[PDB]
Amino acid sequence: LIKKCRGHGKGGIPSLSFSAESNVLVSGGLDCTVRVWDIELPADPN
Amino acid sequence: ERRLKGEVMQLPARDRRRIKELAHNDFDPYDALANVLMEHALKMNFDLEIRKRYAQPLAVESGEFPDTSNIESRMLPFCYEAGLSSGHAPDAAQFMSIATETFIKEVMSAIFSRTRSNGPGDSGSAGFGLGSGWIQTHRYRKQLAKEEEAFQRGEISRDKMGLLPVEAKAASERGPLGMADVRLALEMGDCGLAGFPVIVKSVIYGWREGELENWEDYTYVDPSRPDGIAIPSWEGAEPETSDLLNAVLDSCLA
Amino acid sequence: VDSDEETAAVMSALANWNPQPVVPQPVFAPLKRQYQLARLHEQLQAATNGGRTNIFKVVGFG
Amino acid sequence: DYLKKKGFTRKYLKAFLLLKNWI
Amino acid sequence: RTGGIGIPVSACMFTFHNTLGTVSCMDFSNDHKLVAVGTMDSYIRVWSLDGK
Amino acid sequence: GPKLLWNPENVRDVADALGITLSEEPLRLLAQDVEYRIGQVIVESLRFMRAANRTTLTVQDVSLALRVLDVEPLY
Amino acid sequence: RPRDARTLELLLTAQGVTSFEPRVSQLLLDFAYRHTAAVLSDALHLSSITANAVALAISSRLGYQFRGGGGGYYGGGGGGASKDWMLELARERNKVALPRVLPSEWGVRLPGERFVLSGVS
Amino acid sequence: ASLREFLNKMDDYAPIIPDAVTNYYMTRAGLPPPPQTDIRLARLLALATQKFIADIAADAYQYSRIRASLGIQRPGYGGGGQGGSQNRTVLTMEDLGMAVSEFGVNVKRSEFYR
Amino acid sequence: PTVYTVVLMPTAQALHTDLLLKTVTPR
Amino acid sequence: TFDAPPYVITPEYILKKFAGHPPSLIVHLYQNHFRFDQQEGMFQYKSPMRIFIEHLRNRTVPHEIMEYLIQGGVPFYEGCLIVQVFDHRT
Repeated sequence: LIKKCRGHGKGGIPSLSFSAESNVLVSGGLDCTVRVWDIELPADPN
Repeated sequence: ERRLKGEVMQLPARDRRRIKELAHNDFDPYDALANVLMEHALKMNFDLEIRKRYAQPLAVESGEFPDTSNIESRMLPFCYEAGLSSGHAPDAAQFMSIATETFIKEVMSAIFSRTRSNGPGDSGSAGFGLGSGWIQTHRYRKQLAKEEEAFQRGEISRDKMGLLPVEAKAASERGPLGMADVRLALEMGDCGLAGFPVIVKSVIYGWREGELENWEDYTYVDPSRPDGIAIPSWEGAEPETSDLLNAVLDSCLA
Repeated sequence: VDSDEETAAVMSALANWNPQPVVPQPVFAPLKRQYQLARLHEQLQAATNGGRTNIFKVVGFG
Repeated sequence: DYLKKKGFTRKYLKAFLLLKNWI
Repeated sequence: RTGGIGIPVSACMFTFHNTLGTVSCMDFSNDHKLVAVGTMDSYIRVWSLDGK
Repeated sequence: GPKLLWNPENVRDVADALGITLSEEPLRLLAQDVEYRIGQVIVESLRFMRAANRTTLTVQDVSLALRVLDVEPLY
Repeated sequence: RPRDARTLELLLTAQGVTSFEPRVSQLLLDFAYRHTAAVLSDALHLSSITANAVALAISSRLGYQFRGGGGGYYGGGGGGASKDWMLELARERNKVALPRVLPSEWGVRLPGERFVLSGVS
Repeated sequence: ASLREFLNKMDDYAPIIPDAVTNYYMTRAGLPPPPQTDIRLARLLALATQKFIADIAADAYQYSRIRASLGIQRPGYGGGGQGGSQNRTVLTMEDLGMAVSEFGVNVKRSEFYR
Repeated sequence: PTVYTVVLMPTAQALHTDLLLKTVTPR
Repeated sequence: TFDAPPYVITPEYILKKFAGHPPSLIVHLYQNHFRFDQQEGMFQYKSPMRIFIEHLRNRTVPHEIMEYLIQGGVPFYEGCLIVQVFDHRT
């Protein structure tokens, strides 16, 4: 397991999708929301 | 959440205590699975007669329909297993054989009624009498009525088995029972096999009848056609001695 | 009786419900397999003399 | 333990159409 | 890739009215031209996403 | 034995309807079995409900759950 | 609202269900009543009745229904077939080679003429 | 009787079940509506359904009449109100249950839920 | 007599049986 | 860490890699029976032990007697077995 995302409400996530280059993920849930996730966060500039 | 408190408190206190008592349950050790896993992994010696159950071959192994002798042989181990020291009544084997025969006859009759038509008539000595018969088409019914009327005048006579010419003609066409008929008849109902899931699953999971033989017959998608379907009209190293070893093993098995 | 505590306890108790069976649930398989397995196990018990003899030992290097 | 017990040692038409579609 | 934030994206929503809770599944064609929904009454309905 | 959510008094009432007298042990056994069966039915019904991307338990789901368990339908 | 009807409601609520349908709990209550009646009648016919009679009646009933539930490892759920038999069937089926296809037929072929809906109008 | 003549005469044997109900349940069971499926077939299926229901009703009435004139209704068929009005025959649950038990159905219930 | 040497390959049933036996073997 | 087998295992690779090691089993074939080296009795080709001959023909590990093999400590080589066959049948 690489990492766990969080934020969606309870009830389910019927579908998922990946960007063309496999760097962004979008999920729609039964709580009436659509969310976009960043697989790899940017490197901090210190 | 606010209404949850009211819904909970609407119950009497005794019921609330009964519900709260659940926390004392000793969870789910499911230790009862131990026996299942073990199974799947002066005085009389009652364990020497139970083991005889496996000596006699099964019906499928031999091909003989079970009879009084086989059932009589099979009875005793079951009785000893359950603790019936005395045994069984003298006249139980015949009863069991009759019951088995009746069950098989009922099942086979159930399968046949849903896939056959134009059975022998009810004029006499043939047909199904007071049982449940098959359907009859218009043309066959007309011909059967005409032949039954004629036979009373003596113009025509029955065959050796008592079938009039039309009935024998119809019976000529019918072929042997197959697996497609069984599969179709199992869609309508249970056919008496409600207690034998293994048989039904074996029927369902097998190859479709007539598929292994015609393993390379295909159609094609073509919307121009009426239906969209276009019908076409070390020692002894194995890598070198494998063949010889296989041949000798095949001869050994025979 | 603190209503909030009582309702929280009731909901927590219900959330962990897990009834237990009275008799084990059966498992089905063809008769032929069971009979063949029983015969093989009996024959092996006879051949190995109840496990007191190891007929699978090897001496030398073949 | 399990792994030790098992003895595990340690042609041109395509290009034509593409060019037409690009043109 | 260093610093900054994630990418911005848009979104178009297709809504279905008067279903009355008898929809079980959904799907879009690979090129987003048709949409099909399977209902609890055992039939399937296919639309055209542009109305043609 | 364990703690039962099903009250054995319902089992007692059903037995009374049939003119049967029950001791404590058979009553407890029957109540536990009925509890287990209700649990099984609920599991199947929730399976069917979740299979259709919903969070609302209707009567069709319970009917299907009964159908898969080979129980006589309720009309 | 009768008793056990406010308790089944809470039990279902505590497991995710965010809505309901009146007369569902009524259905469950009637099902429990019918199951109890059937089991009790069978037990009475078998044998005052001991616990052995009830156990035997339930064991006999389990022979042809209630072959489901959320059983896990070697629990007779999902049909009730044994895992070894299914492994045997899978081994037998997974032996043959995958069908041979050519690019000119990758998406247009169909099964034999005997297994298609040709001429059902 | 012949199938062809019966189908042709079906114009004179249209049941009382509307067409909308027939279309709805035919589509639920997996058959397209009349415009794609001969209306005669839909009418025939509706007629068969009507015959079945009529037979059930006749059996229920026969069961009810005999009971009319110990004296306690059988357990398991809870249902009813005050007892109706006048000396009219009332379709109660006991007659329906006894009638449909012949067809393989079971309509047992509970009386006092407690 | 002729002497041969062959190799037997494993399967999924073998692993299933191994785990099943390990489940019921007291330590 | 342990060396993992290739995608396809063949007799040549296993025999070569483990050459010079004792064979896993020894089997003697006669006209109508067979036995093991230290075994004193015999097995008939028609007896329940026909499964072993079938496995030998098909080159598959006999999972049915896994516990019996484990009791005897039979050696395994990368999960496989090496079997020596003596043909007194001819």
